[PDB]
Amino acid sequence: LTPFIHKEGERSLQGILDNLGGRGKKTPGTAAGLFIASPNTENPNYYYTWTRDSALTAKCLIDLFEDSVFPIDRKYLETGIRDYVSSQAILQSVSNPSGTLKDGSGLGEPKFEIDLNPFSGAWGRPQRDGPALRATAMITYANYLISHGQKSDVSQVMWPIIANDLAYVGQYWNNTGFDLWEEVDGSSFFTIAVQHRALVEGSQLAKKLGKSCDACDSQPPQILCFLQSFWNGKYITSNINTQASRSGIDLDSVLGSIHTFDPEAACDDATFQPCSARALANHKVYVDSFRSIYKINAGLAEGSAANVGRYPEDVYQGGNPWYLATLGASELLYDALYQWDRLGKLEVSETSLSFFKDFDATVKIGSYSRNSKTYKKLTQSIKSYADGFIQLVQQYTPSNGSLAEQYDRNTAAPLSANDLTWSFASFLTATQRRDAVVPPSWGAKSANKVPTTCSASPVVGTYKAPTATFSSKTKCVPAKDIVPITFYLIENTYYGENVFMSGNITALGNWDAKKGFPLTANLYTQDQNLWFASVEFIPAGTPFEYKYYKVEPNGDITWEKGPNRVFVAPTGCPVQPHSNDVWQF
Amino acid sequence: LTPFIHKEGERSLQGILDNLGGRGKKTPGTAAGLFIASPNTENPNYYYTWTRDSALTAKCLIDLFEDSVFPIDRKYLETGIRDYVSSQAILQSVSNPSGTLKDGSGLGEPKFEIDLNPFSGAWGRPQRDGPALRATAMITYANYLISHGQKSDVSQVMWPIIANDLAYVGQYWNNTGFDLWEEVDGSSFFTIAVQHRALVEGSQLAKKLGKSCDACDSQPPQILCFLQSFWNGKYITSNINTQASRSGIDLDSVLGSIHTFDPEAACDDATFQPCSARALANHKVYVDSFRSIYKINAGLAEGSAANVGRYPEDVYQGGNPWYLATLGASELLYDALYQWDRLGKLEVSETSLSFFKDFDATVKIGSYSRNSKTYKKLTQSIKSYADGFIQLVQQYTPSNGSLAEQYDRNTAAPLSANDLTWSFASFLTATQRRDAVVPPSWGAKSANKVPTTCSASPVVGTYKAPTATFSSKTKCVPAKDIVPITFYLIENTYYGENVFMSGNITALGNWDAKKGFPLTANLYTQDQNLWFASVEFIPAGTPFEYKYYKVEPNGDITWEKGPNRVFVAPTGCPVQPHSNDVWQF
Amino acid sequence: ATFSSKTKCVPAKDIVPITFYLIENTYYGENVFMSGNITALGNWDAKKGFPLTANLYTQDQNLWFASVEFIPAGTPFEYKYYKVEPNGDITWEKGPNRVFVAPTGCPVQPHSNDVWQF
Ligand SMILES: *[C@@H]1O[C@H](CO)[C@@H](O[C@@H]2O[C@H](CO)[C@@H](O[C@@H]3O[C@H](CO)[C@@H](O)[C@H](O)[C@@H]3O)[C@H](O)[C@H]2NC(C)=O)[C@H](O)[C@H]1NC(C)=O
Ligand SMILES: *[C@@H]1O[C@H](CO)[C@@H](O[C@@H]2O[C@H](CO)[C@@H](O[C@@H]3O[C@H](CO)[C@@H](O)[C@H](O)[C@@H]3O)[C@H](O)[C@H]2NC(C)=O)[C@H](O)[C@H]1NC(C)=O
Ligand SMILES: *[C@@H]1O[C@H](CO)[C@@H](O[C@@H]2O[C@H](CO)[C@@H](O)[C@H](O)[C@H]2NC(C)=O)[C@H](O)[C@H]1NC(C)=O
Ligand SMILES: *[C@@H]1O[C@H](CO)[C@@H](O[C@@H]2O[C@H](CO)[C@@H](O)[C@H](O)[C@H]2NC(C)=O)[C@H](O)[C@H]1NC(C)=O
Ligand SMILES: *[C@@H]1O[C@H](CO)[C@@H](O)[C@H](O)[C@H]1NC(C)=O
Ligand SMILES: *[C@@H]1O[C@H](CO)[C@@H](O)[C@H](O)[C@H]1NC(C)=O
Ligand SMILES: *[C@@H]1O[C@H](CO)[C@@H](O)[C@H](O)[C@H]1NC(C)=O
Repeated sequence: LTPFIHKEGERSLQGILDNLGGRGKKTPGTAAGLFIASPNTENPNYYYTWTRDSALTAKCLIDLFEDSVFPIDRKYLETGIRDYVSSQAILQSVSNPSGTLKDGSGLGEPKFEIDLNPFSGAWGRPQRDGPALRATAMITYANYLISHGQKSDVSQVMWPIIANDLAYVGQYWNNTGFDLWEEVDGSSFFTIAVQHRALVEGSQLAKKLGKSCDACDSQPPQILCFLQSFWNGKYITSNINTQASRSGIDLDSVLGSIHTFDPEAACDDATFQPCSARALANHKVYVDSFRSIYKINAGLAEGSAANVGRYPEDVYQGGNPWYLATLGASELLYDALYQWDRLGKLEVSETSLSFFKDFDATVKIGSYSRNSKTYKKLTQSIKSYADGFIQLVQQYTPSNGSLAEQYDRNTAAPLSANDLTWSFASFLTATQRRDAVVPPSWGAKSANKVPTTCSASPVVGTYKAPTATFSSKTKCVPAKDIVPITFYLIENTYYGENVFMSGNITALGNWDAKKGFPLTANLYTQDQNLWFASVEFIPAGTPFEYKYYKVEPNGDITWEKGPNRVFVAPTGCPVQPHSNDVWQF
Repeated sequence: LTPFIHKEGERSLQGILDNLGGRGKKTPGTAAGLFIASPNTENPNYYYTWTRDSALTAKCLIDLFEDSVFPIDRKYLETGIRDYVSSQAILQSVSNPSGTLKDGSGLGEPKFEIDLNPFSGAWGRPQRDGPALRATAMITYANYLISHGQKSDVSQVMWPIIANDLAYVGQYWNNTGFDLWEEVDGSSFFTIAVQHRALVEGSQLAKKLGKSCDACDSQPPQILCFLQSFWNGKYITSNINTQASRSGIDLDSVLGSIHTFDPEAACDDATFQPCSARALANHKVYVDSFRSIYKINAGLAEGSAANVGRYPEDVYQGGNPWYLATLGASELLYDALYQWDRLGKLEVSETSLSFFKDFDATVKIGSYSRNSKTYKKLTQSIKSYADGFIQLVQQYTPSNGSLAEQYDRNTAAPLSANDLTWSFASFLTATQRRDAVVPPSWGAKSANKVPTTCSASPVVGTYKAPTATFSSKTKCVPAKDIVPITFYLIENTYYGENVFMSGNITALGNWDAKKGFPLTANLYTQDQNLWFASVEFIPAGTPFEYKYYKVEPNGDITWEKGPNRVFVAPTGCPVQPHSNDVWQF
Repeated sequence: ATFSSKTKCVPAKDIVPITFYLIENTYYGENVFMSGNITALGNWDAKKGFPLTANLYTQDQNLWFASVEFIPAGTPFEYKYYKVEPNGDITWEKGPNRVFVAPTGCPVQPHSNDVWQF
């Protein structure tokens, strides 16, 4: 495995930087510090920035920057991290279909346009994990800055951003939202778990800076209390509080543990540590659910690595293995191995008995120290099993090293979005854990006491527009075919009227009222009769004419009066191009 | 030292049992399970039961009962503990000058009569440490019962009592009250520290029983936050929130650490563990404050044990060494020694530097493992220093083994109350720690995280009269000279009128209006115009006549009309003898 | 903050008011006084002792206080607290007499924070 991990590891770091706005070669017109999810523009279109993908990848690069094996430009990496932080200052102020910064709701928006404008269309919103992952990425870089004498930089630029995200989590954790696959509307294990961690970490940074974080003081025990409801007795039910019906067997559960891994923590069931009996039992159930149903898993018995997906009921693009799933499966095992090595022992219990019997059919319930025959046999066997997952990825990685979103359940051909940022991140992170490189401890050993009774009392936050940003020389790879522009219109309507825009270019339908671009009413209110559209497929420099109309509920087309409006799409590095318009009578 | 610890240790266990109502030979007319503070009846009169003395002594006997060296009747000890628990069920319902059970306020009353009646006179009330110490004693016996299959006994008899005390602490911790010496009205280190511990322990028992304790969930971090205000930078200021002015150097601070000692905890400054730099620095300051001022400390230099008192400004009975102070001084050191031995190391820091320089003038700041030359030198020297305190007690213990409250600053003669229950308890507890016998861990390692900001939000409790009690064969040592009777009177008055009672026996003044017994107005209200008196020096069986009168604000004596009222003091084992009276017109 | 000035004061002579603050829990009808060995404190005559006010006595702080005014600058004195019980009895605090020395020159809020001696 060793040469392939070196080769694909260099390739994976390159794949991340290529997708980072500023200098990334595959990000034309993207603002500095914004990660694209993939350079795919069509079938599917992933040429946007997601708060989740971007925060998980930032965490990956920050850990890399302070600890790792192959050639690395530290200066280039720190500038990218700084540009990431600056870009997020700006996005926190953007009003969007989830809401505004004023009351916090805007912060739960899943994705944005590459030029810092909001996305207008319908989507699985809100996704409440986002602020939590971003605070965790940011606190991690902040603790590095404090260590190297730059504490004034942390309090001036970084604390204003982190305080908004911590406040969001303190206020909204006990509301439903969409899961990380953007499909199921309810309460998600992964989301609650990362929310719990983010607040605990906020507390620690707040004390280093001499600041308050009331949310960080009051909420963590009650978030932990709720997180216990996901354990069903046999595995982790991934979504609850929902009308949805699937089994709940889902990678979501494995990712929750992976991304709340604490190297200094014991095998704690309360916080679901990777070496905990709950996480191991869930691992077996998760993996086994794919053995039967993918043709490329034929003959791969219990005790052997298999190719795994999001959830067994999945039909998205056929319902296939995901590279980040197969890699995540290994990473949970590598985390477990590290913890047992640190502790000097492992425990086999009733809950974990089936997991361990896949490596030793003989095994009995008991405690086993580092010296013992069972400890050696189980750990050496679990190690080979974990490597087996990386071996399957090796069989199915193309010669050019590209990691797509998916590989095919029947043929293993790569498919869906190419060069998925999070796929590359997932490779580095799994292979780091195999080599015993682990991130800073988040303090799980002091955030594991479950209350006597669950009783939720979230706190309303105070939110303030960030103002300061880091100084950087980064500009952007010039814009080409995609320059998203946002059009804001004031127009009072009656129930059943819908507002559209038309114009003399392809993205506006070339004056065909059947092909006009719809405006959303998500921010229409008695206080501001507002409609808006974000039109994306407009090349840099395009001059165009446009005009608003309504589709009346009888089918009639009612055009605004007056002359056509004119606009010129910018060139180079566009920042929130838009027009504020009032209906022409 | 060894023979004296065996001899005085047997004597001390005997001294405790002698003072325990039920079978204790020095407790005539005292109800089963009530500890008297001392058999002294005059100069001073300590023939009452205090919630503090009784709870600290119960903790001592419970620890003894599950772990200790000399002859011990375990059956006799368990019955006494059971009788203690039952007696406290009854007392929680007694209305008194601090208030009623209905709103919790009654629970802060410092002392009661030996026959379960309230004490009527003015006193340093409330003392808010009481409920906390009783809950801690009780939870400790409860965890023993659960271990030996008697969990239904814990939930039926014990939880109702403990829930009232935990609720009291959750509601009233952020109010002022009198300190443990019954003098200073403010906020006391000892009181906050034991309040913090009691709630943490309640949480653990509540989960074992499947019960709620909302107070135990919400309050501990904010109690811990407030406890940080007692550290002044050099020592622990014993009382704050007060008009009082003393230095704040006081045994109170040492007792706070001793009685929140956790053998499984590290040298934590946040919870002031005995081996913490804060507790050691305070130890030196506390001890040094007495070296100059007591004549019996002449020539006892730094590095040698000295005789110590309550606080350096003390004038009570002359202001003298207390046996429990001298012993407490040693116990803090023995606790420190145990913790360093468990951890494998000790640390010398700037805060602790003066403490350690008394045993090694050379010592430098650093960390020192068990193997090192400094660790051996410091620990062997600290050990001899601690023993030096027990050696001074040996010089000043009488041949009959009696431990009074005090011994004289000039002559070392024993004085004030003889056979102080808490003095005997303090001997067992210090000598146990010397022999490395330690109590169950209370979980300080999971209750040491200080919030980002202090912001108090106590919760209003729900209080319910306990009903169930343990079955016992214990009765009492028959009543002799002291049978306290309570007289409750309904009588409406105008401002300046005071109610008294007179009668034909010595305790009622033999019909002399100058010598009548005053009734208190502490429970007089627009809703119940109530006055009451608890008259104590009435021998068993006494028949008497009595009559109420007022001293008018002009000096006139106004007698109630009608015939004299008649009463007969009971014999044997009196339970709350009293009369409910209405003014005779 | 205050303004900077060179002003001091005309030195004190016959009137140096001192405030005595005492913590002491009582029952209804008890009044606290102070006595001592100078004229303003009544020369140990319990009929002539100085009364303390209960205006700031509360369940939260059992506080009594007196401001005694006709005490010349520099006077050294002994004092002791007592209660007049509602039956007329005089109950003295125990322990030694407390000692104080009235300041000279320009006194700023001379006072004593005291706790009843048992
Ligand atoms: C907001 O927080 C509260 C309190 O943690 C959450 O309420 C709890 O939700 C869980 C899961 O639905 C409930 O558990 C269920 O209880 C039923 C009935 O006993 C049982 O049959 C199920 O198997 C499951 O255990 C739990 O009772 C409930 N606790 C309460 C109300 O105190 C709530 O779900 C959270 N909501 C969101 C949107 O975050
Ligand atoms: C009830 O709980 C609150 C909150 O813990 C307590 O308030 C805090 O009291 C302390 C001690 O008096 C205050 O500290 C002091 O602050 C001043 C001014 O900055 C400083 O000069 C002193 O040396 C000392 O540090 C602290 O500020 C205060 N915190 C608040 C109000 O948030 C309160 O004392 C508790 N009361 C009782 C009766 O338990
Ligand atoms: C690297 O290899 C990948 C996978 O083989 C290539 O991606 C495919 O490119 C072909 C070209 O016609 C398309 O038909 C497929 O749809 C692509 N797959 C996916 C998942 O998008 C990729 O083109 C190669 N990269 C370079 C730079 O040559
Ligand atoms: C045990 O010894 C103590 C102390 O010497 C005795 O207590 C003293 O008794 C004398 C007897 O007249 C009194 O003057 C003292 O006031 C007592 N001291 C105190 C502190 O109370 C005690 O009497 C002896 N006990 C027995 C049972 O003989
Ligand atoms: C669309 O309108 C713009 C602005 O009037 C004009 O310059 C441009 O040539 C037009 N483009 C077409 C017809 O494609
Ligand atoms: C006091 O009164 C009682 C009841 O009338 C009477 O029996 C008793 O002898 C009297 N005691 C005296 C005068 O000591
Ligand atoms: C009063 O007491 C003080 C202090 O003890 C003493 O110095 C002074 O002489 C006394 N004054 C009298 C008796 O006038």
